[PDB]
Amino acid sequence: IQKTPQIQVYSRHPPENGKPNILNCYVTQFHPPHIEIQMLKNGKKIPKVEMSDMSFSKDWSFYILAHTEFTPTETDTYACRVKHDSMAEPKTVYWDRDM
Amino acid sequence: KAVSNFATM
Amino acid sequence: GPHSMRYFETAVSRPGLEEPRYISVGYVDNKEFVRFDSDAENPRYEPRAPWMEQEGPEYWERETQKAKGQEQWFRVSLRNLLGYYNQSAGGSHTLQQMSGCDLGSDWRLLRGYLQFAYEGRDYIALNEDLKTWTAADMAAQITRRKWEQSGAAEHYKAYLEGECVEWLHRYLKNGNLRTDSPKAHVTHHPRSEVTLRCWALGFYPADITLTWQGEEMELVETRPAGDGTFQKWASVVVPLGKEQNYTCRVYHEGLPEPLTLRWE
Repeated sequence: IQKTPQIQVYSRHPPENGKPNILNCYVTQFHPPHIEIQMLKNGKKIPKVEMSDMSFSKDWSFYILAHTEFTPTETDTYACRVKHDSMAEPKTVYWDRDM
Repeated sequence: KAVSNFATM
Repeated sequence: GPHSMRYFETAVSRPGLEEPRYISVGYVDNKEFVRFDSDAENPRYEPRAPWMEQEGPEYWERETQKAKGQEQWFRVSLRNLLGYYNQSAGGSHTLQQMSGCDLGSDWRLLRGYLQFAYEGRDYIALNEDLKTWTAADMAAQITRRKWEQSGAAEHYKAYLEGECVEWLHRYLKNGNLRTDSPKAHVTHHPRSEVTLRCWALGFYPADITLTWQGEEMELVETRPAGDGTFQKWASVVVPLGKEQNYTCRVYHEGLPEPLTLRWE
């Protein structure tokens, strides 16, 4: 039976506008292991997203880290969108630079 | 050193 | 310090796929060191850390054949389970295994592990005595009886006490451990009241505690930075002007003693 993905979206390094960084989408605690993860800039899919190999935890739930190069700006908005069989609609988490 | 299982389930 | 080895194995079947996909990941001291994936072009165990490149071609050949044997074992087990649960054709199914050993600081066996899950739920496990099996499900009793009658446990015990320990000793010698302490800072976020958010960055391993205080709050789960290190924060909403009454404490195994910090 289905376990719903938990999602965090956050940068590798402390964000500074104008300075290249890496944006992460960390998705954990899900079952089954089949999942679609997309990372968005202003609502549109970012094309070159790197995906860790899938792994599972000692409670048998699966986890995965998606990431992409990006440069934060004052005005652009970043997010991660996840589709998984445990959810009728996709779940979107927005990047908040202070979290 | 990978484990090699015995009887099948 | 204590040490461990684990193999985490997964087989997944899907309505279309002729054969299940099988993936095996080996860990030493909770760090990935080998990987096998049946979807690879020519599936083989591959090193996942630089120190494993020391192993010659016969090591990789043997391990690859072990994995191909596991792939067969999982395929047959998945078929048997479908029958035990009266599951029809046309579904997706998952079979998982964790196995390995914990050593104490003296490098002697502390505990062996051998557990299985079907559909992400506990199916059958070898007890700590390495002699008897715990199986909750009525369907799992079929397997428990089969493995009791074949004497499977004695063989897994021999692996756990012999091979697991011996090869972990060899890997610890070739891999010769280290940790990265957390660098902490407090951020300030004025609202209605100000949010003080205590950050811990650049640490390894992932286990860490953050507390706010005299007396003992929002937080996030510890998360990978993507570079081998981890991040965590904890926050409190605090009266404007009175932010110096609050102190954040960071507990990590890499610290000589807990860090104490405040908004500065």
